[PDB]
Amino acid sequence: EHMRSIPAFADFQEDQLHQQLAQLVKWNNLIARQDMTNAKTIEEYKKKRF
Amino acid sequence: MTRYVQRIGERQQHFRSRKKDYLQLSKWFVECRDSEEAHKLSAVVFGSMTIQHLQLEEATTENLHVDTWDEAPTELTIKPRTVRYREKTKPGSFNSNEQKKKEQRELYLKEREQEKKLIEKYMTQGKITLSALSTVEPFIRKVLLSWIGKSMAAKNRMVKTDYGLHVKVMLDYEKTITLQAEDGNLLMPDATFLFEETR
Amino acid sequence: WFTFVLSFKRVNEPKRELTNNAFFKFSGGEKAMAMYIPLFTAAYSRYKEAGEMAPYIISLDEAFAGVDENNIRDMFEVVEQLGFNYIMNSQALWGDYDTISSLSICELVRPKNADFVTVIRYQWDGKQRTF
Amino acid sequence: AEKWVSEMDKIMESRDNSSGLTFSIAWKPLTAESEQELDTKDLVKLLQR
Amino acid sequence: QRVSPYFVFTSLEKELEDQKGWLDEQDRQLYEDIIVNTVGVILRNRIKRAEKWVSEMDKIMESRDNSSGLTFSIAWKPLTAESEQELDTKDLVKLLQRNSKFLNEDDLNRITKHFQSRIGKAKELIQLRNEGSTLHQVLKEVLDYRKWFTFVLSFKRVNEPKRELTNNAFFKFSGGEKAMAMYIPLFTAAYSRYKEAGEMAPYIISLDEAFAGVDENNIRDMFEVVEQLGFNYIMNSQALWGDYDTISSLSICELVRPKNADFVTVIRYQWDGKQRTFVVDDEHVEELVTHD
Amino acid sequence: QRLEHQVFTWIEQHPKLIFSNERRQEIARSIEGLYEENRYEQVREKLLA
Amino acid sequence: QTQLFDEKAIQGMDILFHHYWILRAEQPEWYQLIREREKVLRRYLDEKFGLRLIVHQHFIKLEKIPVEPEGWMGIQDFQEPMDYAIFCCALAFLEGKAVDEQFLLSELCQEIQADYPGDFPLDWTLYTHRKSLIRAVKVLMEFQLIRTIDGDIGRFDQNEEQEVLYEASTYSRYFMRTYPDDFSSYQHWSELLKEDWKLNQEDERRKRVYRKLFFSPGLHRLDQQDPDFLYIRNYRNRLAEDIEKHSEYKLHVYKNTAFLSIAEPRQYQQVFPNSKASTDIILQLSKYIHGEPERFKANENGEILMTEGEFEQVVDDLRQQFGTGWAKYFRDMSTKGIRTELLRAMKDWMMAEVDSETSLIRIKSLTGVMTGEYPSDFQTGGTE
Amino acid sequence: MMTEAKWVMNRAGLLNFWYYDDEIFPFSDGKLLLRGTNGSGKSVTMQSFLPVLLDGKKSPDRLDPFGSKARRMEDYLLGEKEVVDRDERTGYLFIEYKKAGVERYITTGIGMQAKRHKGIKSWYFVITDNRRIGYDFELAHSQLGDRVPFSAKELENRIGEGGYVVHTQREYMELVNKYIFGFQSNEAYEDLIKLLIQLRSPKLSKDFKPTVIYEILESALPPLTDDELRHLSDTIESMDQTQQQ
Amino acid sequence: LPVLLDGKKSPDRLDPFGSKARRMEDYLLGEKEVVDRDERTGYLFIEYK
Repeated sequence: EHMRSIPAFADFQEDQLHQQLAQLVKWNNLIARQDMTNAKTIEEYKKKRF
Repeated sequence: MTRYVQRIGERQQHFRSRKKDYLQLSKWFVECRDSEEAHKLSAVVFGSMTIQHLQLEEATTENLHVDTWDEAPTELTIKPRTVRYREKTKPGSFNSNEQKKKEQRELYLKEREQEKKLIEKYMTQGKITLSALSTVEPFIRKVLLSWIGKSMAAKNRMVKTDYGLHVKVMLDYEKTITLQAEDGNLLMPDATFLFEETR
Repeated sequence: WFTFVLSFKRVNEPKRELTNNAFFKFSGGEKAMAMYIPLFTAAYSRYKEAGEMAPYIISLDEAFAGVDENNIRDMFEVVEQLGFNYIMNSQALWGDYDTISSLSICELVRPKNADFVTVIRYQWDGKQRTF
Repeated sequence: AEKWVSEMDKIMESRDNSSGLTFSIAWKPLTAESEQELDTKDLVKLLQR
Repeated sequence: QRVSPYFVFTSLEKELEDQKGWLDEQDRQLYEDIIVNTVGVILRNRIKRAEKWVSEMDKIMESRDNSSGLTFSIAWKPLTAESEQELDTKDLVKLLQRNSKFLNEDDLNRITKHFQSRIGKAKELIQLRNEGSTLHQVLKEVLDYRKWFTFVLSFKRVNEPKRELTNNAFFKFSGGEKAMAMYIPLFTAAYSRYKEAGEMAPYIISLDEAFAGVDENNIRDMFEVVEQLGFNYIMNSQALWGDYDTISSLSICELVRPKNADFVTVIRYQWDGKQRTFVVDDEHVEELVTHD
Repeated sequence: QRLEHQVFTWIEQHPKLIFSNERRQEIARSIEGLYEENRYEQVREKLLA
Repeated sequence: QTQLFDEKAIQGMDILFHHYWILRAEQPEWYQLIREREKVLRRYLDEKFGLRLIVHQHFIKLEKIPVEPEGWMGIQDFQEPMDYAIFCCALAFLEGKAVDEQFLLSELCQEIQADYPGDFPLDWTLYTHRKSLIRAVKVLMEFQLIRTIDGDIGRFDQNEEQEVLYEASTYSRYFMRTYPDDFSSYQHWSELLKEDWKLNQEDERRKRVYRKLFFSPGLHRLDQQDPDFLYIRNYRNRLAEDIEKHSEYKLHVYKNTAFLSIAEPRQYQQVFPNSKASTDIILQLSKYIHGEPERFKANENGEILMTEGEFEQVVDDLRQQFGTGWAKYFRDMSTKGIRTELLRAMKDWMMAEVDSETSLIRIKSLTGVMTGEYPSDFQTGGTE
Repeated sequence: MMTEAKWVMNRAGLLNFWYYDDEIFPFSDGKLLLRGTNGSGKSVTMQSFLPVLLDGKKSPDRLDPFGSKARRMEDYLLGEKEVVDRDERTGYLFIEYKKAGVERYITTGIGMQAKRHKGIKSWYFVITDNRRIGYDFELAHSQLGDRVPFSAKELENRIGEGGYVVHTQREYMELVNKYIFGFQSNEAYEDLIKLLIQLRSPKLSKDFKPTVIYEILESALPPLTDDELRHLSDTIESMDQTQQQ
Repeated sequence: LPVLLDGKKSPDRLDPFGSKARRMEDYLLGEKEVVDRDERTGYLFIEYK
């Protein structure tokens, strides 16, 4: 959302976003963990959203 | 954090189970060939969510030796299940008794107008004395007794007619006077009264 | 060991037991009559236990709570019929009731809870309507 | 006590009232729970000796 | 599982060894102190607000003059405990009222000590109350500050000493004065409360048969007080007519449904401070005239 | 019910007509019992009456 | 601190009775109030009934165990044994879910199908099977055993692929009372009663009578020499005094039946008569039976005997007199359908039983307690 | 001068409630003084208006003078069975506010349906568009015969457009606070009303010495909300449980 | 009454049941709090004809 709000990345691809996130974590730059509780749409319950 | 340490303790000390029990009961429900039997069995398992009983109006004779057919039964009037009488879901009208309410106010105010005319008859240039009225109406007797009570209870010597006409009381106590009316006689000390300008 | 049971019979009705529901069906005057005549009859019988010259006395404070103006008239007729000698007090009652053969009154005034009391005296004789 | 309530009942029934409502009173003896007890009325019956 | 005693003994040895490493009493005390300290600050905030409220109550009772030659004032203050086994709340309260400016690390430690004593008292209460009520209830009782302080109502007649309102002191009042003393706290509470309210609020009160017995002059005075405060009210009575000159204007309604009759008849009067006419309500009279 | 609303809006559209309250209740009732008691014909028959 | 049985105790008792159990999160006021008298109530329950009541932090439940289970007692929303079987399977599933765990409806269907212990398989492709599971899930959600917010199973009705996201709530653990032995030793449900009464040997008869009286609208005399009914006669009076002090009821006793009446039923209470028309027709039938005691001879047990044919004639006769005022639902239904429904209904309220084989109808005297009719001006307008 | 513009109460109606067939009462400015023999409803009436009409809680305790649960509001709505042979009614209560120093009126009223020992509905409403019941708005259409009180649906449509209609006491109370009272919290409004019930309770008229007042005041002070104790108690209970384990 | 019938002035004779809520001492003296009169000497007499 906020990358697209910045004009430089209005066309930001979210698959590329998650690729970049995984690369950063792999680059010892970020952390993440799957959400355990907060599902509202069944898809959220499915998708292990980090 | 404290919760987690507490959880470690409970993990050490906890854990029960009852699942398999369900399975025998489910199998029994398989054997339940009719749903009434099944309801009965379920009631065995858990019991009734509620209870069944009938409403009545009053107690009856406690003849243990007699049965209902001998008894006169509880005859009921049944709101017909047809609109053919009146079968209602939407609200009803208020009776609109404006006639009766107007009549009631009229009659009440007319009684009070009679009482007001009576008080006026007894307002002698705005003063009243109990001894001068040794013969009195029942209403005026009660009004004057209320005046005595109001003036003596309230050291302010204030007194009120129900119409808003205020009254302040002049007093004197060495007397024995009698008061006659439709109901009974009373022997009392005397008092004097004057009217104020809250008219 | 025992319990008390009251029974009520409205005119031409079957005997019963004086439950709350039968009470609610009463009118104000019937209600007052049922509650207080029994009590004063209890006092009367107790006095029957008493000697011959005893004045059968009863009392009431805030006399005749929840009773209609008519049966209060009735109460003083009933009292006369029974012959009680009584000392009653009441905040609103005035004792000016035709059924009273005779009755002295006194008014105590102390509104200010201060420690003075003002005393007014009266008397009443009633004119029971002989027809 | 029986004498008191008996005289009570006689008085209450004899005198008629302005309300048209008549009152009568009685003492109900409790009933025995197990057969080792007496109904209180019967107990009083025996007790009168 | 069903295992031999050797396995269970070994398992318990390892587990007790692991479980024993989780915690230490010092960390327990530290955590308890830091949370209790923030709770203590919260309690301080509640005490300060309540103190301002009591100041307002006294201010409102003091800021007018009553026809009886009397002025009222109310006061709040912490009581002294029965004994020091309860560490008397008055010391802690003194510390709490102590200006932050005047505060110092020693006083902070003392306040924390007081809280520590209270938590120990809470646990002991848990043991004595074997009823099994949760620690939350015992805490909510031990720390409820409203029980720690007490009110003292006071009146100062013209050129007479200010006094504390004990029952006996209540008796020193005249009858009307007694009525004011009893029925003023209510007005001052409901008026301060409305002052707490927004700018839309109408100052409402409701009096139920009040003052039956009070001499016409004094109920007059009661209405004078209500006038001074500026209340709007709905009052009901069996004999009260509301023709007292302190009432600037007023509407009196008489209910009628006599003898069990099933319809209620409303007879609407009016008042203007001097006279009470018979009102035929204007708008509804015109409505009766028009609708047909 | 909506048709009933329309019916009494058809009534309420002719102010020169003094449909008393009783006839209005009659109409109300006749509508309330449609096809269980009386077909529409008895309703519009009374309206036409 | 000395509590006494007052309006509050009666209200708490009634709330416990007329609901399966009370949940703290929704009825906190009732829970606290009940808790306040819980002391007097436990003693009292033991004294009169001998029933146990477990009150814990999240809920309170009264194990209303009947003396002899009856069809109406069970969860009425359920209509087949299969519904109960699916309910039990759902319970097993909740045994498989940790507290506050979230599971999909599809997973629940799959595990229930896998575990289902019957010989004849459960298939989710059918409509009826899906309806049974949906009813089970609705009852589950009613007790907050499982919470539900995403979608609505009702679409599952017409779309088996439908999905919803459910969350297993804490109450699943505590829902069912305890069965202290090896449950398998309870080879048949009758063995459960032998447990509850090995626990109630002390003055078993009084507790039996109290349970029978309080649960059922009435208690029917087994025969002319029923020991229980003689027992009831011996302590009818002490029961009446206790009942007047302690409850809404007013006792009635007859030669072949005994029952409790209730004077003022609240919103939450269940009572007969009620809105359902079938009670009205039952009452009309009661009056018709009352009107011919000699043709329909009440037998010694207070019962009135009629054959299915005789009953069908009666139903036709009733449709003739009062049928004009019946709802179009019954007016439009054949005699035999009305017969089946009314007889099931009358069984639910224990008014009568239909012998399956000989078709004999036994109408209990409790049926004869009450009779009903339409207001006279309409009765003359309908069928004078 | 005033602040933003204070409300004033001048009118009060009833419609088919109890024996109150169709009654209304004007207030001089914001003041009114009912009178009549005891047991006639001068109290039931006042209780229905205040603080009942202020928040909408209708449980027996608010109406009941003893504070017990002897008689419900429903009983009043339906009336004594010995007098009215009915087990279903629909009653309307309402008050009509005017903004002091302005010509703006906000109305608030309750609509109830009760069936003798069969269950009581309730719906609340508040009008804020300056419509007045009885001058440019009405509550009972004469259609179908005489004046008939609006049923829930017609009233919901008619107010819904110009004012709000709500079906839960909480929401109604929040609305009333938001518009009329402007309390800095809904809880504070509830506590004020709690104080008001005590103010109204008749022990005042009866008991005359101070120690009653001290208990009343002490009860007026706002206590510890469960959250603040909740954190500490939860932590301490968990820690002591761990120690015991 | 009934105090002057026999003379038992104890609170049980004053209270409608027998409680000690209100006491004879204040009745003789005048209430405790309202007045400082901790001592007095008095007489009470009724006359019968």
